[PDB]
Amino acid sequence: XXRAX
Amino acid sequence: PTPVKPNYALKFTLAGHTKAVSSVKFSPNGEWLASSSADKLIKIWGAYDGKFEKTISGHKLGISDVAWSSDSNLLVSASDDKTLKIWDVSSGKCLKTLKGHSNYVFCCNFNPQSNLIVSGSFDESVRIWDVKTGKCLKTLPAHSDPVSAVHFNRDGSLIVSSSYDGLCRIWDTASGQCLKTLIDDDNPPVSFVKFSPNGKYILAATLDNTLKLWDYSKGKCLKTYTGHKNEKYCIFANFSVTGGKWIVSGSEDNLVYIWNLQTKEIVQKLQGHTDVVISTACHPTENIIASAALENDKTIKLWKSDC
Repeated sequence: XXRAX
Repeated sequence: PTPVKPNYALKFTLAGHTKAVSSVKFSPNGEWLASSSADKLIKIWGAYDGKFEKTISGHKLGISDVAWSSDSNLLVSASDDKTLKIWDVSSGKCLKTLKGHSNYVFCCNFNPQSNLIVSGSFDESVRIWDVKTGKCLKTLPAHSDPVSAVHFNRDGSLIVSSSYDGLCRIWDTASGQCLKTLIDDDNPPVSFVKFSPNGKYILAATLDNTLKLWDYSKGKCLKTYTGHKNEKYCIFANFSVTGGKWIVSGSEDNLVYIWNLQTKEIVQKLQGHTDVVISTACHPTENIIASAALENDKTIKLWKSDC
């Protein structure tokens, strides 16, 4: 991954 | 003492990962660098020479965050597979699988005692786990949007969390009750939060291209940090106190930013990354910065300074 997009 | 500005230079690049890296954390003992990625993998590198150590696999989806225990023995990861895993760094083995979150797990951290674990998720809740049993002790309806960050204070009596709902909250670890809510009338999404090394303040990144230092005790904004770009990604920010005191953070212009903690003015901008710097971390003892970037970069860089 949610953090990488 | 009290340096005016540091001089961080690129020493090593750590390329192993096959997909965008999500976060990097130095081990408390200062020996190692762990990194999580969208490739479902965790990797250990030498904190000083960037030498690759080992790969830790097990998650069924991308991992957004990773964190160390105090004795540098354990690691905790937050994955899109709705779970967290506790790892034995020595054997790279999964000790516990923390199940209970209903959506992506975004962030995670140990308390200083390292007997508990805090985690944030897209399910908008904060969860507290028992490290020994892997049980979920408490579930907090923390926010009305995805939780972007979770962090314990110096004695682990408090938890700080942040969310896209523009809010930031301090929680009592023992009861799970909310003690403080930090409100801003413009309330941009809060993309990251953490306590200061001394525990008096919290550093909050918000998606209006701004970093802010707050005295959460008296709800006062002490410092503002701008010049960098951040409107989309939840980017890690740190306090650097090994040498001179500065604030360190990634950026969407592919740069690592460093502000003077007091004057709030940019002292240095590290160049080299070919994509968004999603994660930065400062070495516990030495003047060393670690930075990672996304899909078009997929690498980690080690920078060293004299100040």
